[PDB]
Amino acid sequence: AIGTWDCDTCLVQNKPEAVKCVACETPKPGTGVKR
Ligand SMILES: [Zn+2]
Repeated sequence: AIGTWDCDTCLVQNKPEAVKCVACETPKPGTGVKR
């Protein structure tokens, strides 16, 4: 797993340290592959 993900619900990127997006606090689903 890369360990990094971007939030497309509000165009905001989050780093591995993040947990819940600041603008909308995304659940941060755990997915091995983004695609
Ligand atoms: Zn977001």
